[PDB]
Amino acid sequence: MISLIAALAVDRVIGMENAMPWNLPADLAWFKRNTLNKPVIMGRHTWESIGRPLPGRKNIILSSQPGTDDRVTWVKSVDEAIAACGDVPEIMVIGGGRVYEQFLPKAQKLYLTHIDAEVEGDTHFPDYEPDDWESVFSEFHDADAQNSHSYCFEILERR
Ligand SMILES: NC(=O)c1ccc[n+]([C@@H]2O[C@H](COP(=O)([O-])OP(=O)(O)OC[C@H]3O[C@@H](n4cnc5c(N)ncnc54)[C@H](OP(=O)(O)O)[C@@H]3O)[C@@H](O)[C@H]2O)c1
Ligand SMILES: Nc1nc(=O)c2nc(CNc3ccc(C(=O)N[C@@H](CCC(=O)O)C(=O)O)cc3)cnc2[nH]1
Ligand SMILES: [Mn+2]
Ligand SMILES: [Mn+2]
Ligand SMILES: [Mn+2]
Repeated sequence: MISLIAALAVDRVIGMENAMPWNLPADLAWFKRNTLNKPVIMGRHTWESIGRPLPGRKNIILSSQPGTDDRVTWVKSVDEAIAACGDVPEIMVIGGGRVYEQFLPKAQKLYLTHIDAEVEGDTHFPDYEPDDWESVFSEFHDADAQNSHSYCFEILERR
């Protein structure tokens, strides 16, 4: 099973200048809980944005060019990325925009954080078709002293 996990600001913005400009510790904690002990697939730009391997997860990087760091696994196609995960229950695709586009048709589950923040960005989450997806979990949180925007955790499963 393939799942996508992402945090979206208004208008599906996910990034600007290879960064995420907001800071929502509660959402990073949600990301860690839902990815720990699973393989994570990311594109090369997202690998450069994170800047280090994510501990406790098999890190698989898509790039058309040879890898430059043996602490992670480098693959050259979507099919190779999936195969490199082995026989696991759930593969987590962690972006970015181009990678989400390619895996969305293959995904059964979406873990989405909707952030009430207006962000100029240059990268968006794919338009998906709402009729294809059932919301099975949602949890709203107001802003607090640690998290400066309100946010909604949602899990959707392909119908
Ligand atoms: N809010 C969120 O949840 C979230 C999550 C993740 C990322 N982001 C943001 O998203 C932005 C990065 O997204 P992006 O769309 O620019 O880049 P990306 O999807 O992270 O990476 C694209 C790169 O991945 C490689 N790639 C993708 N598909 C491939 C394929 N089928 N075969 C081989 N290589 C492939 C290519 O690398 P080569 O050029 O080396 O071939 C391509 O240039 C950043 O702003 C980041 O902060 C946000
Ligand atoms: N919901 C969501 N939020 C995100 O921030 C997110 N980020 C990415 C890609 N970028 C990043 C950037 C940093 C870390 C990171 O530092 N993670 C630590 C945080 C642990 C914690 O804060 O409790 C980790 O171990 O996962 C992860 C992914 C992909 N999907 C996402 N999905
Ligand atoms: Mn092929
Ligand atoms: Mn197999
Ligand atoms: Mn806000």
